[PDB]
Amino acid sequence: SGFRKMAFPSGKVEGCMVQVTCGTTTLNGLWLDDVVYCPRHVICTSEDMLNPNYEDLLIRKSNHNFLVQAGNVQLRVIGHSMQNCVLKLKVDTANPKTPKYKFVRIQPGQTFSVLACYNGSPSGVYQCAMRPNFTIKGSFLNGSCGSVGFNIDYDCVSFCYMHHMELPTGVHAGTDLEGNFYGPFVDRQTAQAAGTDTTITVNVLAWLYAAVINGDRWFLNRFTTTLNDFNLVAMKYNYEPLTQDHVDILGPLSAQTGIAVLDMCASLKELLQNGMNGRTILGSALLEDEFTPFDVVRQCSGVTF
Amino acid sequence: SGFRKMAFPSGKVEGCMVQVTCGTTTLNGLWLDDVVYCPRHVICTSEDMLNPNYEDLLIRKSNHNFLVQAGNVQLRVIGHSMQNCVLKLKVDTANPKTPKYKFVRIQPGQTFSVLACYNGSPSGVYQCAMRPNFTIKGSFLNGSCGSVGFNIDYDCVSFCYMHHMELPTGVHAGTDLEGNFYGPFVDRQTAQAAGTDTTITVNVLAWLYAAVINGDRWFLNRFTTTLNDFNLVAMKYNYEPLTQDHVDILGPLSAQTGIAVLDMCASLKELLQNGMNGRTILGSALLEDEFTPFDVVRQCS
Ligand SMILES: O=C(Cn1ccnc1)NC[C@@]1(C(=O)Nc2cncc3ccccc23)CCOc2ccc(Cl)cc21
Ligand SMILES: O=C(Cn1ccnc1)NC[C@@]1(C(=O)Nc2cncc3ccccc23)CCOc2ccc(Cl)cc21
Repeated sequence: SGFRKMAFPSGKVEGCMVQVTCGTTTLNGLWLDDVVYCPRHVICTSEDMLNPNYEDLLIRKSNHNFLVQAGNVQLRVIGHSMQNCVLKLKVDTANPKTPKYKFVRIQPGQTFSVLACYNGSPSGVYQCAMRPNFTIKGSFLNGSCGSVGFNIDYDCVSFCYMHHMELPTGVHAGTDLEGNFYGPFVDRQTAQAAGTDTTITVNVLAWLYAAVINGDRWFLNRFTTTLNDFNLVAMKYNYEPLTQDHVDILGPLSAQTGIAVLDMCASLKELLQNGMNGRTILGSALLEDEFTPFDVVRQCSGVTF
Repeated sequence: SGFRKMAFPSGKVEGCMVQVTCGTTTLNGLWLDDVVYCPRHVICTSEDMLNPNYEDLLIRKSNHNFLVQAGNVQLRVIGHSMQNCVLKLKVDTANPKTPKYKFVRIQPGQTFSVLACYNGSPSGVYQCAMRPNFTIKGSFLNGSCGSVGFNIDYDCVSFCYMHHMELPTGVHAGTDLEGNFYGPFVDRQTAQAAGTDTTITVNVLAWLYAAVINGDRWFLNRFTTTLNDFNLVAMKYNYEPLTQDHVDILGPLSAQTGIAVLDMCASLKELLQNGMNGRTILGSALLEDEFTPFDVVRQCS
């Protein structure tokens, strides 16, 4: 029993974290095989950040300008190239701790674990979700750039996020490992604002299923709803639309608990229109949307890595 | 900016997780140097869970009855001894991945990371607090026994908890790494109940300071309170008494934010009386008590 916000074990990623220094800026890099990946803004000064020409800044750099440190060992940079907003530093040594890995771009609503690092050293691991407005509500201080987001499938690490910046509201923006930003963000010191966020409906439903698996049934009701009536109500509360794909993905949880997805949707509709009325679900007074249906099945069935 | 429930990176502990089998029971063990630590109840059968005589059961066991598996390698058990409720299996190989470590017994309100494991394999990492009733609100299924709780100080792992059982309310009980249970629990299936739990007041105050550091000030008020008046109000909401030790520990956060501890105590009294009125504090509609003052300083600065 119990339901916690749980991250993947971070060991496979910790063995890849390195420190990247360029001039006065120090941030984190991901060392996989003979390449260190890091945010390209490591080459910027405070003036350069205002309006940077990264191709122009990078051409002026030499390999010896990038100081890469893996633990207490300095790695030798033998090449450098840029792929979108990520800098790739070719090093003379393949990381012996390189796990089986893939670079995957995730969709909003998908969750992943973040290994927050400072000076190439892992300091914490937390689970979060790619918000529908493409930001992540992370916990990051200055020096955390280059910290990565990942998932684990069997013994394979799928790297899905690299931290680049903090927006004025305290939310975070970053790229996939190919340097493509999530959301309409750019890596420049300029006015940028996160769009109005919405609730990840499929994830709230999955978390309501987790609550039922744990014995919390007070919110269940006798009613069902159509997918269109649920979406009409959901749109009014800034909830993401629920698609037939989401209904299908919730199939196993629906079969395990005996509560049809549209039956759970009618519970969610009442929760939105009436509130919790002083009650809680899994120790929360708010509807939690950072557990996907896969996270719920994985936690409630004990899948290992 | 931002405030998350954050666990320590689990890598140093993952390299210590092994699978321990004794008869038909399989659970997790912690392999440090040449010793595998695990709950002693791994030696129990169906007839031995109500009133086990562990000394009697262990004397009947031989080293070859304990099957220890580290990845796809079977370790050879060369000795066995019991220390309180933990079984120590001496093995013929020192764990090459043994980090710098210590065994530390924690106090209620203290937080730690849990690496939940099944069959010696890590499945997830989450953050916990030792509740004032000495239980932990974990997420554990059958087979998670032997999963450990820890903190990291620089490169040193402090092991503070080993999972032993789930109580009828779904909360969890276990021991330190010396086998001493936290709370009045025993490793028997005899009727056991967690005492009425209370809110870790010092941790709620620390989290209110984290909210102020992050720009959330709506709950602040112009009032202060005496320590005794705060405690008289706090007990009525099943909050733990706040001691002078707790006030002292909150000193650095008080200095950083400019809000005296008793001033923050009056904000907490107001929140308990009014509720949140549709507002949240750090994305939460409830007062969070699983961040210590040390966690807040570490995460924020
Ligand atoms: O690492 C540097 C260098 N640097 C040296 C001292 N100050 C900054 N700069 C990255 C920066 C950013 O936002 N990153 C940070 C990440 N996470 C949390 C943060 C908390 C506090 C302050 C910065 C944070 C600074 C602000 O301007 C921008 C704008 C765009 C981009 Cl892509 C990046 C940044
Ligand atoms: O593995 C054995 C079952 N066994 C058979 C044969 N020999 C032993 N026992 C562990 C047990 C316990 O509580 N563990 C579990 C831990 N975490 C989550 C759980 C979720 C579901 C079910 C069990 C859980 C079972 C219940 O009775 C007790 C009583 C005391 C103790 Cl210390 C241990 C246990």
